[PDB]
Amino acid sequence: YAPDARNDAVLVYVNGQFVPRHQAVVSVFDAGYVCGDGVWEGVRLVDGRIVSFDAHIDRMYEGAKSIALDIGMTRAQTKQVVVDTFLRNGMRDGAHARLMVTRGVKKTPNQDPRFIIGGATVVCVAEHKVVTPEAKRNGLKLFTSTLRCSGPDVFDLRLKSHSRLNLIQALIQAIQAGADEALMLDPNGFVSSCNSTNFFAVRNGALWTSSGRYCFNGITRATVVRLAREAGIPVHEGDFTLAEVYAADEAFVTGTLAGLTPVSSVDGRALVPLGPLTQRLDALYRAYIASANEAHGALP
Amino acid sequence: YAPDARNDAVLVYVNGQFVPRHQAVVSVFDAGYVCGDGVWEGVRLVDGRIVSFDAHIDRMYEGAKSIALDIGMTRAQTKQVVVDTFLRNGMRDGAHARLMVTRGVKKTPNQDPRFIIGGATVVCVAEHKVVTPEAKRNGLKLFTSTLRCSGPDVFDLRLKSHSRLNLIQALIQAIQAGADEALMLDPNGFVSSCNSTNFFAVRNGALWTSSGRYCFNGITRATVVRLAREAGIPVHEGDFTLAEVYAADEAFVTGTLAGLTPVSSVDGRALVPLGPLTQRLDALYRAYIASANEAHGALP
Amino acid sequence: YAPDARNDAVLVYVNGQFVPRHQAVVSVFDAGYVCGDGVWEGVRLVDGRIVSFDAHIDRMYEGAKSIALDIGMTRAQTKQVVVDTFLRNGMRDGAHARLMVTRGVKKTPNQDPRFIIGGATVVCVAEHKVVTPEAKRNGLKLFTSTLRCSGPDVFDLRLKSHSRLNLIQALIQAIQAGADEALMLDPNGFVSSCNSTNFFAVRNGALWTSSGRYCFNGITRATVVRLAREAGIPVHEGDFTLAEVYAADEAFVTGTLAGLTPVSSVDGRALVPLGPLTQRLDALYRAYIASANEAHGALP
Amino acid sequence: YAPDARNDAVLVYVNGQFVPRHQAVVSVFDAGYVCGDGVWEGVRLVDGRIVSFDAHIDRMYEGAKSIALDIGMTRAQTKQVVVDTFLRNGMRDGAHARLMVTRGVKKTPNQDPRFIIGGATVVCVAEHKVVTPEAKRNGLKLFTSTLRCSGPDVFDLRLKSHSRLNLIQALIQAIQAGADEALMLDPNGFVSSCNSTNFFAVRNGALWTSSGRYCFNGITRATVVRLAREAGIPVHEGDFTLAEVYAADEAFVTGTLAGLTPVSSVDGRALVPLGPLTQRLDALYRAYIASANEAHGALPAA
Amino acid sequence: YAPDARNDAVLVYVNGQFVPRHQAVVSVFDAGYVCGDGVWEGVRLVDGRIVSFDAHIDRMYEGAKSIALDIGMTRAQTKQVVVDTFLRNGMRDGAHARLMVTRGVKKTPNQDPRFIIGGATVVCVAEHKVVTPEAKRNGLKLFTSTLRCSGPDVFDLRLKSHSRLNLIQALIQAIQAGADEALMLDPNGFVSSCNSTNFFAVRNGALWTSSGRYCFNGITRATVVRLAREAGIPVHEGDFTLAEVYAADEAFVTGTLAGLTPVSSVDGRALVPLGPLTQRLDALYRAYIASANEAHGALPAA
Amino acid sequence: YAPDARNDAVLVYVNGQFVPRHQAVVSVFDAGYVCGDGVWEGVRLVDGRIVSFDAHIDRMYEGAKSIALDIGMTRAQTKQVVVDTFLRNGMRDGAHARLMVTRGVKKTPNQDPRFIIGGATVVCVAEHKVVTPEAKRNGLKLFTSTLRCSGPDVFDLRLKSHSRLNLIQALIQAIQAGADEALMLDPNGFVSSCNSTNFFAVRNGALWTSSGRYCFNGITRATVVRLAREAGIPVHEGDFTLAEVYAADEAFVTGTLAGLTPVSSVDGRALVPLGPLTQRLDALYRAYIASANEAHGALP
Repeated sequence: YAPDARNDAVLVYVNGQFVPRHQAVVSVFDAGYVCGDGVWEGVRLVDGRIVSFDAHIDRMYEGAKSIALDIGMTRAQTKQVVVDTFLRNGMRDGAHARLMVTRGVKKTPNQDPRFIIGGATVVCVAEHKVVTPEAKRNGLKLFTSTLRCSGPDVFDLRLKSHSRLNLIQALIQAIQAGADEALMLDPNGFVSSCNSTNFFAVRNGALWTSSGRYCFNGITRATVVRLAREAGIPVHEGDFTLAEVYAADEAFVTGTLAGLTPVSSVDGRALVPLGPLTQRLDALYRAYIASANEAHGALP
Repeated sequence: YAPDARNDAVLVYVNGQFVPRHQAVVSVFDAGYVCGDGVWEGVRLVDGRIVSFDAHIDRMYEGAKSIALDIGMTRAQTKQVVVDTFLRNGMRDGAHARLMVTRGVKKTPNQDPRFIIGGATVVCVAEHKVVTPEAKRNGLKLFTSTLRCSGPDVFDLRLKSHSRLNLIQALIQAIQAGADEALMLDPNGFVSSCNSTNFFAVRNGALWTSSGRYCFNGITRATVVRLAREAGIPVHEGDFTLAEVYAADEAFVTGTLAGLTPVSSVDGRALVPLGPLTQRLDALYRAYIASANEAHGALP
Repeated sequence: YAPDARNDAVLVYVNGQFVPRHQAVVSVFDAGYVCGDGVWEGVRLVDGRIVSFDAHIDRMYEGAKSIALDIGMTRAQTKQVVVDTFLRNGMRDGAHARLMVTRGVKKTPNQDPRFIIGGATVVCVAEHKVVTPEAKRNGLKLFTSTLRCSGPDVFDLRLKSHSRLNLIQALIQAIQAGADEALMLDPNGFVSSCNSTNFFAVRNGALWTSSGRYCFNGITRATVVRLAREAGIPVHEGDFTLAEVYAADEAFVTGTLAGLTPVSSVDGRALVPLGPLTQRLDALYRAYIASANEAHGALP
Repeated sequence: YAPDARNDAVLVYVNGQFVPRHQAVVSVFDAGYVCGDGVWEGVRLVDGRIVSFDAHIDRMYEGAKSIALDIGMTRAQTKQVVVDTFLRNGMRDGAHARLMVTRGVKKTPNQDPRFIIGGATVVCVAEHKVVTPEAKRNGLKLFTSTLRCSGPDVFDLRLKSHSRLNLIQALIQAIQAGADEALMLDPNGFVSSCNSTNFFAVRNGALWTSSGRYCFNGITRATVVRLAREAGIPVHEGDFTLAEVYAADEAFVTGTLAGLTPVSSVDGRALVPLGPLTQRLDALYRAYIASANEAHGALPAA
Repeated sequence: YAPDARNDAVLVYVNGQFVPRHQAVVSVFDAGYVCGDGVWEGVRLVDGRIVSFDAHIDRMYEGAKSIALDIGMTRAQTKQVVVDTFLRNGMRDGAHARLMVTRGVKKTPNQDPRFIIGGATVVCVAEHKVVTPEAKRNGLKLFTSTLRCSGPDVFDLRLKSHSRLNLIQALIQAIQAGADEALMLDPNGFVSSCNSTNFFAVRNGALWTSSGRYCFNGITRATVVRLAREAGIPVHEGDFTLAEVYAADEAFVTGTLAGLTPVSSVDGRALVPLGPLTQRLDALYRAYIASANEAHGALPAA
Repeated sequence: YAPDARNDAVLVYVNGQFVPRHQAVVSVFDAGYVCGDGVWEGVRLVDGRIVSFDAHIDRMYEGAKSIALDIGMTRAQTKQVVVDTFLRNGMRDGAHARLMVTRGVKKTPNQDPRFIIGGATVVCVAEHKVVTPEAKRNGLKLFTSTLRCSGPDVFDLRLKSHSRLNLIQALIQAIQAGADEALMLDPNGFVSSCNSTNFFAVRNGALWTSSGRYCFNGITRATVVRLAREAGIPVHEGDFTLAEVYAADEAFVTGTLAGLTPVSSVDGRALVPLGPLTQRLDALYRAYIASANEAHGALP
């Protein structure tokens, strides 16, 4: 994400006030800081539209619901927080907002979610975040961590939460292998996802990606699958192995921030970055997020 | 933990400064708040000695090491932070300190642990925390959550971390069952631990507790096992079932904060709280933490 | 399922004879009583027709086959036992028959299935069983037990057997949570079924239910899936989580006895009982069981 | 268990009454028949003593407790049921009693354990059951079933219950392999137990048996381990494999009914039945069950 | 595979040379012999065509790629090895070639795949292998081994490798049960495959086979599924149980060597061999392998 | 293991004959080459004694027994093959023999073990193999592969077999991470062993190593455990984690070929090679293998 001096003077939304980023703060009694106890969303602003905005806010509401966290706001109010954060920083384009809603402040740090004073802590950081396509062109080195995605009875990886050491530990190992991102296997040993992005492989003209049973169900992921199906591109959504990845023609990772990022290697096995099907899906994706489809909520 | 107006005016240690608790804050760019990315310790102050102090600080150093987090301080400096926090609030007794060390502030929120400006964020909250023995006498209702302790390849539960939604989710379900705390099973179905405390059962004069393979290895836990062995009390450290708990004579939970807290029921099956062996071990425990054993680091 | 004094004088089929309910008995040497060793079926009589009758009898024959149990009767003879049980109690409507076929009497209690004198014990209990729709309207509290559905290499839950402590133990825990029925997870942590009924959730106008890989594949379940597809309702058969359940709009359970029973809560998270799609499917189901249909067996 | 015509006329205890075996019956509404919903115990009478009697009754009370089943009786009363069953059939020796306590009768068959009329159904079948030591000498063929012991969160195998299709299905497969009993693996693939007995192997003059974390913790099992430790026979309670079994010098199975029964093969691999250590442990066991030990309950000389 | 004296004098391809079968040899330093470290393929010659030839060669190249093994040859060259082996033995029909490519010779036996002198060892054994349809008619006894298919993070069973003790051990147990082949379960307990062939069951006029997530994805398997779908025979690729197998009307196993082989029993439960749907699929398969389809590679009329 | 031109002219034992290394061959019909179907042993010759010789031969006999492979030889005859291989190459010291017994030649390649003509193929390769202690001093980089040790119902890793792609695949990944050897986890996630050697860690003056339930139970491993207990060093055989490894003071790997080899890093976390306890145990081991001891077999 290619740097920008405007990032240094962005205003941050904190419980209704707009604060210089150097002074944007939360209490050391906040459930987020203490316990990792909240949910969050990343949404990208493209030519005056927030990409998949309503989808992201639905997901936030579902994730909060799953950990019995009261956002303290209607869907409309939650969206206006994001809209006002972009507006306050004069952003219409090339911008990314992180919306963080943590459970709130506690009289004393504990795990019990009932003992909360006020309501949810709401933070929105909006920044200038444009991927310089030298990063697109070279792509990512992936290493398959020894650390596994969890089953939902242990920790549901569909939740976009403030408790992220599970993923960070996978990343640390991949970095120590000389890589940029971690590929993770599911509890059965099949390819699941990456530590911060979803994972796709390309094999004989077809797009392969996990079931999503044991990883984050990214909106970029679901859009890319949808565009592929709509374009008549065969999709295999289900169980595949490292052997199938190693013999793949192409691969890429997805997320709101980078979009489609090519993979140049997995476990040291080279893949041509920006193969022909990655390019085709990339074209479809960028067309979709830059279009007047109102899945992309219009900025006031 | 029976309330105290002195709690409202405690000074909090934050990166070297002492701050009123109403104004003790960390950046919304801090790895703790964003990612749940740090380690912590609770230590109890008893008659001018910090209980098991050196043990807790060793554990912190090991946990930080496991997630490649630089505390940025020697063991001596880390202890002086705690000592000075107690000292600054005029505490010699009936006090508990939470020491929180999060990875630090980032230019932009991400998972990558390398992109850190300055070093570790260090917070120490010291409070007046005395359990009113009406809480001892009645004990806790436990419910066995459907949510499981993880294996170490998924998320090592020996780590005392800022990523706690795994445990909090277990708690939420136990509360909805009408209970106070959650009992958790290991991935094989055997009794592991509670969501915020360790778990013991008593059967025919013997103390039963998990292997600790799949839960937090509490210092209170290890002290209680040690005192029991030293007193000739038979200990079974290993795999046991809910059936064995349900047929138990007594049970209790351990942690720095409450010490030994009796259990009055598990899954609705009554147990006499403060049975005769809980009382005996409780006597030994309190004697140990109030003694001039220098495992209890002496306050300057 | 709301009382009727005719229940006290029903005749029970026992190995070819019809016996007063207070005198209907099996030997203490019977494999059913000793070992839980048999299969059973519940079939409902509606307006002169046995609902899905041949489906139930095929299932019985497959289940018996799986545990190498010789029913001792043709499909025709098995059906006539049920038909004659209804007939003997003058039942045309609002009645339920339990058909129990246990392995038989043994010289001595053991598990060896070959040491059997005579054939299968065959019992049929028919009762007057109408759900008073105040039970429909208020619905069930569900609690997700810590006890799991098994895989087929442990014990295949497709079998409708006399060995039911696996399910009853899940129920006992849910009752102690203040609930009416137990929701059960599969060995991978995904929602599977209830202890005595199959489980559906409703989310965004679609119906969600397990794969059935790890639970009882109820005929009511399969009928409701078919009716939903018939009526243009999207159906998602597969792996879903407690998070997805907790965010659902409606939920209900299925079985021959109650039909569709709404769910009022799961793990303490409230759901409005008799939501709009539960109503719709309930209407379709009742129409189906009261129609002439070739799936239904005619009473003479 | 080598046959005896007296078995045909034994009286059976059924809720306080003593009934001819041809007429010993339970209601078709009983949770035992319907749901497999009860616990049971087998106890052996040897020379006027019920072997390990209080241990069996403790186990019953714990197992009942685990499925929230009220036996309806004190430990004393439960024992008298067994004692009276032996007494009523004039049995002083060479006899086995199966005590079955099911949850009771229900107004309608369901799973809900609350809706019970009366109390527990209590049945006690006592029979003349003496193993003719030609059965000892030849021993059992074992086959390792594909069907697995469960973990405790699925179904705890320490419970001696009326729900036995889990074990029966393992047996069915072993019989179809030409064997007499099923060996079962635990969820991790280590040797656990047999479908109706516990399992021991002998290797390098030491005794090997499972941890018991994933199988029935037999009283015969616990006695054999204790006698071995008392006698300086090395005993290893823990995880071992089929490879270790296949290389073993001897093996045997334990249970109240047969005592120690030698194994003649596992998965087709021959083992000499009644090897030297099986014999030695067998001698110790029989001496123990024929002793005046206060683990054994006195039968009245009545 | 019903015998033929010509098998005794076949020439074997060994790194470019054609050698009498009595003298076809590899070094004791070869990774294949030492470590089980190679991939292989079986291909069948039918009326001048190598059945599914390019599919087998694709699979080999993927499997080699998965264990970072350099075959040392283009796809073209690899095919010519097979073609020349058939040609050298004057085989136009009724013949099977096993192509074995092991990692090569090492200066010293170790696991490290880098320290290799020369390239891959390439062996091709072609034999006369025609199944006498008395073997078709009677079919196979299956026993479900206690030994399990692995997940891909333990050992991926899609790889056709020189490390086969995992499958052989399942076979050993099934033979000791009186059977001919082993049925294996997946890590979750569902039916996966057989130790040397894929597994199908027939139930209510539909064909059932595993997902293939936990077993060898046979080309015969994939062909049979495709022919069934093409013909409007319902096919269910997914998880099913032993209970479903035991209640099945028919079953069969697939592989390049035998084609479709009926099953006469599973765990002692009899199945009529060559049931009506097995026959129909068998007819379709034989027609397919005897067709001019561009899936099949031409053998020179040389 | 540092080169010697005598290796080029060693004679190899092949079914009773002694053959030049360049001409030592097995049939392409041999179960070893085709199927990986055999067992092997490495034994080291030190100052006229074969280290732990009878232990290795007992192990071979047990492994063969487990896969129903008839060695075709008494223990005495098996040993004489090794002894004669050493003798024929004039080796008294600094030599290693690999004894390979594969199932034999088959009429046709298949997996069925009964279709064997003649008996076991027996091969013995003896070489001059001295570790130049610059290899000792620098030690090994370890990477924890994503590929797991199996349980015994999948494939028992106590067996020293000719089917080694399970271990080699773990190695390939570790090499691609920039490491020398692979650390492997057990099916529960705990540290098990290395791909070709056993694994120890040192923490606070104690030695830690796996239970051996899920890996090769090396003779060097058992010797080092025994020497440690002999020398008053606490030994912890059981389940431990990557976190515990990462915080360790030292680590090393064991095997007949190298003896004790220090570890310089695990997953990129540095460990000082030849720490004080590794040195101590290394001294004890070398003393042991150079002593007269009854465990050692005398060369004639």
